[PDB]
Amino acid sequence: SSVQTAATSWGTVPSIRVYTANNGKITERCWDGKGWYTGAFNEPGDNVSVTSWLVGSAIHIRVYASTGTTTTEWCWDGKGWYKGAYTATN
Amino acid sequence: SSVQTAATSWGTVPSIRVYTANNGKITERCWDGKGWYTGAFNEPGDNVSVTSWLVGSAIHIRVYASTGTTTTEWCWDGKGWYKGAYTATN
Amino acid sequence: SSVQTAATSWGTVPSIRVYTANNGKITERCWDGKGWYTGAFNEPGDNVSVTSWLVGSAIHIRVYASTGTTTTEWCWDGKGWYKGAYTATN
Ligand SMILES: OC[C@@]1(O)OC[C@@H](O)[C@@H](O)[C@@H]1O
Ligand SMILES: OC[C@@]1(O)OC[C@@H](O)[C@@H](O)[C@@H]1O
Ligand SMILES: OC[C@@]1(O)OC[C@@H](O)[C@@H](O)[C@@H]1O
Ligand SMILES: OC[C@@]1(O)OC[C@@H](O)[C@@H](O)[C@@H]1O
Ligand SMILES: OC[C@@]1(O)OC[C@@H](O)[C@@H](O)[C@@H]1O
Ligand SMILES: OC[C@@]1(O)OC[C@@H](O)[C@@H](O)[C@@H]1O
Repeated sequence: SSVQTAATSWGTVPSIRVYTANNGKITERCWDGKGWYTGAFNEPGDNVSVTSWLVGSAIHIRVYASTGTTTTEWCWDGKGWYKGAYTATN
Repeated sequence: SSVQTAATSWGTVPSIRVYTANNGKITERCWDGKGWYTGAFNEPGDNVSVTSWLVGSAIHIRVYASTGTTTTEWCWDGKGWYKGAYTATN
Repeated sequence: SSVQTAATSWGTVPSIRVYTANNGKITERCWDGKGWYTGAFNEPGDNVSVTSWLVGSAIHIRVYASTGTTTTEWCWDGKGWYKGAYTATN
């Protein structure tokens, strides 16, 4: 019933994203240098991990959301979240 | 009752920090290239995530410690741990 | 009984590694730019975290696998997984 978080950051400002899995829902809080605000990420799951990388100045984020034994990858390449190709056989 | 960890690293040596949430307490183990040792971070919580970034050679660490549904951000900018501005409405 | 994951990435392609702790076993799924595939990492544990760093083009990965209150570090320096020096007194 307690929340679980994952965090990533990029740059030097920096940008920070914190993902919280809470009661089956994963949401996102954002820092771009001046105030926390709610991000666009909203996906179901009880467990979350995240990684991100820059290509030049363009950020790419991958969030691994799991429900039960099933993990779904969600992708941000600057133009909205979409489901990635990740599969596992858990 | 089992522990949960989070890890971050920086540089090429590298520096590694491993945070362990255990029985409501989060502690920190450190590697700077030659031996593990206990770090200054000590904060309550049952769940931990971490991210870090360099500005030049200066490391900045953010630890997200959660108890129940409440997440507190702890900040290291080289001069002691202090509570950050992070809020969420879980 | 639900899975828990950790993720790391490097480069710009990028390379991604996703670790899944499931029913006491931690396994690894890999992306090197074109298709997910199963990695060599197989170690016991109920909880996983990971960090990685590059030295030039050489990747180094550290996986922190925990069972109960005992955390074991596993190391990849490009030539097979081996147990690291990490200790904690949980
Ligand atoms: O500026 C906020 C935002 O656009 O940053 C990139 C991603 O984290 C998005 O989910 C998020 O809404
Ligand atoms: O462009 C999306 C994608 O190819 O990005 C890299 C990996 O995250 C893949 O699983 C994912 O489908
Ligand atoms: O050298 C150890 C240390 O100073 O490194 C930076 C932070 O991880 C601190 O909590 C820690 O005590
Ligand atoms: O200087 C501290 C601070 O501004 O650093 C960036 C973010 O971690 C903020 O939540 C935090 O208050
Ligand atoms: O190319 C896959 C692989 O060699 O990548 C480096 C490590 O993640 C290994 O466990 C893994 O088998
Ligand atoms: O070469 C292996 C090693 O020295 O790498 C750095 C740290 O991960 C240590 O715990 C580990 O034993």
